[PDB]
Amino acid sequence: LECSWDELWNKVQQAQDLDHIIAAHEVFLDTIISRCLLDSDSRALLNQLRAVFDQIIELQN
Amino acid sequence: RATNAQFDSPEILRRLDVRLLEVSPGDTGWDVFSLDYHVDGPIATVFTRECMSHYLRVFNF
Amino acid sequence: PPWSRLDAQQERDVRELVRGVAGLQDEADPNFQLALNFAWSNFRFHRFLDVNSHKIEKTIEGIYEKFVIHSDLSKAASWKRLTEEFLNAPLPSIKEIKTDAHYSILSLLLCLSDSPSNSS
Amino acid sequence: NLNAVRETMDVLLEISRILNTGLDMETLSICVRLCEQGINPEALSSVIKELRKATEALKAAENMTS
Repeated sequence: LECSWDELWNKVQQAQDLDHIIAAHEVFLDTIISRCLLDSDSRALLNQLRAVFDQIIELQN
Repeated sequence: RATNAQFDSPEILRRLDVRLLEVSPGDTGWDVFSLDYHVDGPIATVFTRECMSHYLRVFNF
Repeated sequence: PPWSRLDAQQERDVRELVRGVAGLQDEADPNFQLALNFAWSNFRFHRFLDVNSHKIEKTIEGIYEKFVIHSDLSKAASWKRLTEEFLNAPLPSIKEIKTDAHYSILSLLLCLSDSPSNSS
Repeated sequence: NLNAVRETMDVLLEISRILNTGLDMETLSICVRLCEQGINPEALSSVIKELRKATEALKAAENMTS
C-alpha cells in the first residue's frame, strides 16, 4: 500500500499529461491491489490471507 | 483525535473515514471496517472507481 | 372461498418453514403449533412495507463491496452475480422478471447474510 | 419455465452461500414461493429468524441436558 501510493504520487508529480497521470495512478492502484492481494488475480492469495487472519482472530479469542 | 491522525490537514482528515459494510449477524468488525478516500472530478480520472475500490480493499485488509 | 385456500396454503408453507428451520417435524409438538401460529399471525397481520427492489440491490452491492474490501473478490463477484441472476430470474410461482418475489428473496438473503465478506 | 425456476433457486442458493446464510435449496425455494404469494418479506424473514432462534435454543437445551 505505502509503496504503491508513493509511486502514484511521484508519478502524478512527474506526469506530463492528464492521460499519463491517469494511467500512472491506475497502474499504481493495480499494483497496490495485487501486492495487497486485492486484485482479481491474487484472490486465492487473499483468501489464504483471510483464512490466516480468521485463524489468528480465533486464536486471539 | 487520540492519535497523530489529529495532526493531519482538515482536507486530508475529512477524506479519511470509517466505512461500515452491510452488517450481517456473526460478522466481526474486521470483515466490515474499511477506510475510504473520496475521489471526484478530474482526480477521479486518475483515482478511478477501480482505483478507489482497490485502495479501499487494501485499507480494509 | 379462495381467500381461505390462499390462507391455508400460506399457513402450510409457514408450517413447512417452521419444520425445516426449527426441526419440529411433529405437528403435534406444541412448539411446532406455536411456531406455525406465530408465522401465520405475522403473515396475516404484518406491518412491514412491501419489498423495495432498490434496497435489495443496495444490500447486494454492499455485500459485494464488503468482500472486495476484504479482498475476497471471488466472493464479491459470486454474490453480485447470484443476486443479479435472482432479480432477473423468474420465481417458481411468478413468471415475470424483476417481480416483488425476486426483491423479497434478495431482501431475505441479505437479512439472512452471515459475514458475507469473510465467507468462501 | 421449470428451468427458469431452477435457475432462480440456484441463484438464491449461491447468494445464500456467498452470504453464508445456511439456507438449503428447498427452504430458499419455499421462501421464494411464499414471497410470490405476496407474503411480506420482512414478515417471512422474521418468521425464519424466530424458527432459527427456537431451534438454536432447543439444541442448546438438549446439549445442556445431554
